[PDB]
Amino acid sequence: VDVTRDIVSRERVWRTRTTILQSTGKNFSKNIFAILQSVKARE
Amino acid sequence: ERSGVVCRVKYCNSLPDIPFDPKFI
Repeated sequence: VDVTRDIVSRERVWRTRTTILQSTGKNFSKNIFAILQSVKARE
Repeated sequence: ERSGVVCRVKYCNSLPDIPFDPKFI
């Protein structure tokens, strides 16, 4: 109905699900994938 | 003593639920 688009337009979402999982700092995964490959070097 | 205390040791992992921040017009 008009109420649905009427509300979901005017509000805002600053807090979702997905960026909870993502960290507020910058933690890249190269270090993570480097040790991922390093344990594979033990394999 | 002879052996340690028994446990079902697991490296579990929890999940946050949906936040539902109060909305911003």
